[PDB]
Formats: sequence, structure tokens, C-alpha cells
Amino acid sequence: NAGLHGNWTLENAKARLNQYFQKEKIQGEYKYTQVGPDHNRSFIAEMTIYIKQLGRRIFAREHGSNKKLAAQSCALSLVRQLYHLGVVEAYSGLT
RNA sequence: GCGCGCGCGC
RNA sequence: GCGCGCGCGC
Repeated sequence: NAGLHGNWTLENAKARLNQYFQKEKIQGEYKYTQVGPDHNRSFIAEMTIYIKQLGRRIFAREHGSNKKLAAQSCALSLVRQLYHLGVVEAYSGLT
């Protein structure tokens, strides 16, 4: 499954996104939305970034049971999009 | 190796 | 805070 998407996963996606941000001298911000009531809260994270290489912006919107997971999934979608658009290489590290 | 910073885990 | 792994710069 990650095999279809350049071996980008929840555990390596944020690092690779931040490295893209650094190389491009941009900064993306996670925008969070509360889901469920206060005693059963989970999160939407979303982010929009302009990609110089493509001349267009991309977007991700993901749910997680906590803020950390919501942000990791958001970065995962973003990074997998960049992979399939050829902006970003397949993951080369270890698994 | 230093400066700035990031990831995963505990 | 600690461990391991990285990035940009010099």
C-alpha cells in the first residue's frame, strides 16, 4: 500500500515535507478543526501549499484521533501527492 | 565540526 | 530531557 506511493508512510512523511519546505524556503501551517464534543475530540488537519515546480497549489485534509495523527496524515497525503507528480522521489531510507 | 532547524521513539 | 536518524547553511 505504501508500496504504491513511493514508500511514504505516516512515520517518514513529516520529515520529508519539512525538508521540501526548507529547500523551497516556504513554510506551511497545519490548520486544525475540532471534531466530536470535548469529551470525545478528534481532529481535522488541512494544509495548502503552492508548488513552484508545477505552478499550482496542492491541498490535503485528513482526520486523526489526536492532533499529531491528523497532522501526520495530512503531511502523508501531501508528500504522496508530490511523489506521484514527480516533485519528490520515492523514499530511500530504511523500513 | 559549528550555526539554525526537523523526524521517529522512549 | 535522552537515543537513533536527517535537512539547509558555513
